[PDB]
Amino acid sequence: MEKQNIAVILARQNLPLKNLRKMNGISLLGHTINAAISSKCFDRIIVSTDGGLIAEEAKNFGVEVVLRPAESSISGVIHALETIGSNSGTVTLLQPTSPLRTGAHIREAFSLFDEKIKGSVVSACPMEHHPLKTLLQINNGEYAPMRHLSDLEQPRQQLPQAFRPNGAIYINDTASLIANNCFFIAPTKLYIMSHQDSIDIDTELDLQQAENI
Amino acid sequence: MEKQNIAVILARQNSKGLPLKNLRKMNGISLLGHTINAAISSKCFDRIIVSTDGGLIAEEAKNFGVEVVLRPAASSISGVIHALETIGSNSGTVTLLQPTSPLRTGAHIREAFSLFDEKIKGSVVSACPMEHHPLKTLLQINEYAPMRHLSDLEQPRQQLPQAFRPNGAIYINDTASLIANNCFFIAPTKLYIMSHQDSIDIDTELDLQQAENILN
Repeated sequence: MEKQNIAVILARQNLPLKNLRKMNGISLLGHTINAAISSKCFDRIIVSTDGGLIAEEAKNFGVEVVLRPAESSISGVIHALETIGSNSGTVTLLQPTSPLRTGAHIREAFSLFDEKIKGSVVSACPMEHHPLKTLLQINNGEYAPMRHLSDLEQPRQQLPQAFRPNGAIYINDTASLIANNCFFIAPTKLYIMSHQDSIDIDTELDLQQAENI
Repeated sequence: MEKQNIAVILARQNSKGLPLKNLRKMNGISLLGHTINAAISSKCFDRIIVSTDGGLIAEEAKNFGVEVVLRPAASSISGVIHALETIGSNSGTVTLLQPTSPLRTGAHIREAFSLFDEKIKGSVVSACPMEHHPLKTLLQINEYAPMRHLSDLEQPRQQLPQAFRPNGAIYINDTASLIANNCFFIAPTKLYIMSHQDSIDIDTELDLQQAENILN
């Protein structure tokens, strides 16, 4: 079992036919497949779907397809890895819903992965509102500061830089992903992307916004 | 001295960013006016003070029949403290009401007030739900660390506590406490939940049109 760098693009059929909606003539799926290919980072690029329309689009792009029976992201990735029978090397989840995430973004993200430490590399963007400046509802009558009550009045500039995964990229050691059964594996490093490039396609406005960009 | 319920509206005239924002009209009434109206209608205050450094803001304030304190040409706390000292009140309650939250009404204030406890005297702060969950984040610790658990990063919305953030519209506090603590967030801070629309904060032209559109 020689190590292989695998890319997994989960793309379901059922936005109607969201993954096939086109942006400048290329489907959302095709855009992500193109980033994977151009990134030159993968030995194998697999598209896991549940519909021939997606599978057909995947094959047209010269990539492998893993069809899924009847029916969770980690389950899709685990399945895809078992289907191709890979349990060693790296595995990257690239969701079609991040059209602005390019081959270049992938290379930069991958260049941060540490083969020896094996922590996750997750693309993320800056948080408009700082997460320490929030409170959690215990119940209808109690809300606890995220951390210290004093933080709510601290300048964000004076607070730890905070980021949120944007969903475009999740790079992991394959053995560690299979073992922990999750995409975030300590020590996690983040690949920072602009909010513009982190656009998550969900509605029509999104498809309009991303294209314009 | 006798306890007093004070509303302090901090409104500078030369607004950094959107110029003369407080005097900026939103559907006929100035932004300052909307907040003063909320303060008036609330029927919760004994005194309503607009703190400012502009004669035009002061003029608008007086036209709505409220008090004015002129400030010299952690800065919010100092402004409220200055207003309190100016009217000579160090007892009762003090509420900061920013004119940048034109959709926070008198009813919102009234509702916010019913949560304040006179014994424990903790703060009452209006807040709105957070779009991106604060537990699904990481902070640079120079490495990156999860807000709480890495597992949290992979949790669906409704499997995490609901999160909220102060929206800036209301901050209610016991007066002696605010003065002793020199801050707005005090012990047993309770939140008064408001919707996103009602929480809109006016900082840009777009916000302005957005706030108007919402009222229309």
